[PDB]
Amino acid sequence: MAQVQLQESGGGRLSCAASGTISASDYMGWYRQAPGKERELVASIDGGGITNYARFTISRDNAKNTVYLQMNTAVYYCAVDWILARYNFVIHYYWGQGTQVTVS
Amino acid sequence: SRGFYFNTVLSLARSLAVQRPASLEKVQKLLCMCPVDFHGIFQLDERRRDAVIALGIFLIESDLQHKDCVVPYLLRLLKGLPKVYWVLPVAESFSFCLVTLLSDVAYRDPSLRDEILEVLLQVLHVLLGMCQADKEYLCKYAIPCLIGISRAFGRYSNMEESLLSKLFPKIEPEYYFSTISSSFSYKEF
Amino acid sequence: PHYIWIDFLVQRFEIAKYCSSDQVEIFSSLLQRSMSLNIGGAKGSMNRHVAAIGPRFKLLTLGLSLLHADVVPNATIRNVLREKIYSTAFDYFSCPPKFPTQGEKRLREDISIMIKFWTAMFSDKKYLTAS
Amino acid sequence: CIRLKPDDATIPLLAAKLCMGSLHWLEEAEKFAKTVVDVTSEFKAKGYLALGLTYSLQATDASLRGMQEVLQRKALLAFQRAHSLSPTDHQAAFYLALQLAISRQIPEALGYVRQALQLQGDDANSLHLLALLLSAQKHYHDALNIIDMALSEYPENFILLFSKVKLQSLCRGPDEALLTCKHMLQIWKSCYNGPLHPWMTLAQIWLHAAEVYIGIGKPAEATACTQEAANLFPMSHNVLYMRGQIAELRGSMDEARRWYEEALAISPTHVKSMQRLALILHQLGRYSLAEKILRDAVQVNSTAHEVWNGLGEVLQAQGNDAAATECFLTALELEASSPAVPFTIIPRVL
Repeated sequence: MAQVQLQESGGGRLSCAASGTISASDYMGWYRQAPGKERELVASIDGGGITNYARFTISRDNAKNTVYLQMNTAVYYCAVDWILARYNFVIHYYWGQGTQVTVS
Repeated sequence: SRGFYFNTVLSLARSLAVQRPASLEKVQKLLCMCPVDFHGIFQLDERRRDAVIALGIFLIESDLQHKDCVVPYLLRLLKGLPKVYWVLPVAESFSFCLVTLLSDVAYRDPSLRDEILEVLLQVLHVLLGMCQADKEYLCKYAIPCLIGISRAFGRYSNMEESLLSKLFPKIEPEYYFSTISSSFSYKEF
Repeated sequence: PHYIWIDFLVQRFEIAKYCSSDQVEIFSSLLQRSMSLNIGGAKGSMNRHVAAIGPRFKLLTLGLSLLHADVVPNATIRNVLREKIYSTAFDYFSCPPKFPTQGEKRLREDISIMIKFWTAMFSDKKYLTAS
Repeated sequence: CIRLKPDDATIPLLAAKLCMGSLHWLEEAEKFAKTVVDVTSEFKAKGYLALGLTYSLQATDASLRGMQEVLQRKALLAFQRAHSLSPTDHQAAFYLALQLAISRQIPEALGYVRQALQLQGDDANSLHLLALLLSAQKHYHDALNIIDMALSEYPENFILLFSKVKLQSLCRGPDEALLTCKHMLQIWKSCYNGPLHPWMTLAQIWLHAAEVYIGIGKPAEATACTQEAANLFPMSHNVLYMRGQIAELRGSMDEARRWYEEALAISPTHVKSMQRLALILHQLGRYSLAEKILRDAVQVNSTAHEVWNGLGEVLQAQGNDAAATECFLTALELEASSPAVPFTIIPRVL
């Protein structure tokens, strides 16, 4: 019954939080979408700790099912994705709305 | 040709509304069917809009029973409207239906008028801050919402059946969803 | 009791042949759901003992009488019903012959029922219009 | 040979496999499975798997309510015991997921089939089951992509093509379904130039074309297609049902009842025909036969939301408002877990 919703905050330490329970096997990823550019997979992480990048440090809290990002102009998207990729497949199970970040 | 889920939920709401008093567990189930708030941000789809419309028509028929539990959630719905994200547009029609439901329920019970009007003022004043002030979203959604909410300001019907009940029969309504600024047409609030 | 229940059903069918038009459907469904075309080793939905030939042929006669009453308008229900009737009639003769075990009574009426069923079978020349 | 030397387990396993095959016997398979399980560790796991498959097949061909649930529980217990005894075989996990999906318990079956895919992901049946399960969760694009990849891997199958046609008709539009149907006809023509399988496949193709035509409002084309299809099998129940449906769509509400009665007279276990007949009879005015028909339908099967909705609607006019409300609630809660096609289409063969 419980729908899984994803809230993102920090645009303008990014935070992405879900009110439901997500299995550690599922991947969680950060995507970027800029005006005039296509969708691009920026970062990904599993429950095992291995993180894939294409600078930023990420942390996953299983107790509250939250993700924090520490950094040093586009819409960032938090997605729950499945790999199942013996031959390089990928599916976006949950896709968020993203938040706009502007850099001067 | 509404479909099956919409038709069956409308039939269920009609069947339950005539049962007075209505058992509270069923109302809790219906509220569970309706969406919930999470950090002041809302997402909506076809099924949720159908569910809220069915809840509204059932509330209209239900003789305003259990108002105190359901209506504050409608206050939260209307006040949180500007920051709702989405998957003639569909936004203005939903806003029109919600404002029509609000006008109907306000006419039904005078005791809720002022506060309703008050929150109206609130959201209305918020609208001003949007007009004179992010840009693609505003032009895509907010202005149609402003048109829809202005299209059905306070028009009501001093008749046995509600205007929204006439909008959705139990088998003209399609004419409203194809026009530009069409509307309808003793208490003197 | 199955020897009396069929008699009650026959009486009710005779009463309701003219007046009603929906009980005929009930009787047709009841007769259709009690028979099967699986003539073979040990699957016929009815016992094959000698002491159980009365009700079997009585029900067969009732089915034939229903068919002859000219109530079903459709031309395909009769075909299936007749096929099932023939199958369940043939099914009885797939066992080695034996002899009855009941007394002198309860035997005369069995012969009467068999003779009546044979007479009904002989008068079934209503063909050439099954289309 | 079993009588001669009761030492090995391969012989009774082969006997059970033959019994469970096209010969379609069940008791002998049960006896062989029990004999196997009576006597390393792999053989008893295979015996448990065979016993569970036999129980599932027996449950499929039941006639009443309770024994169906009893046999489903027995099959689930056998499957979980077999999985516990050996965790390194994908077939057992796949069959466990398939059996669990019958009880509408979606998340657990999804997890089990995910584990089975993890063990091995090249199984066509596994991908088909994954797409079918995603269909029940109302995610049409993902299932469409899964079926597309499966078609890419196996460009000459048939069942996957039917699933793709149904999903396209439900999601994209009629033109894609027409293109897929004509491509399927071309493939069938190329593959061939005895067995009844090609004839049944052609009949199913024509029936699907008739159905995709009847969904747009062109009764003439559907009538022509079904008349052409009926040349092969003039006494099938499907053609009678389709003729009844096109007569219903035409507007004349007398011959449709006759067609539905004729179709029901051939296959008493059909579900759609009796529901349509009850719906037609409801608006006529009679409220005596419809309730009996709906009760018989709910006795035969209790996994269709349409029959519950019809029963509630017809009972609303009788007086029992609470019963109608609970029937509506049951139908609504059952509709939430309704797949595009029944799960039984996937074959269950050792």
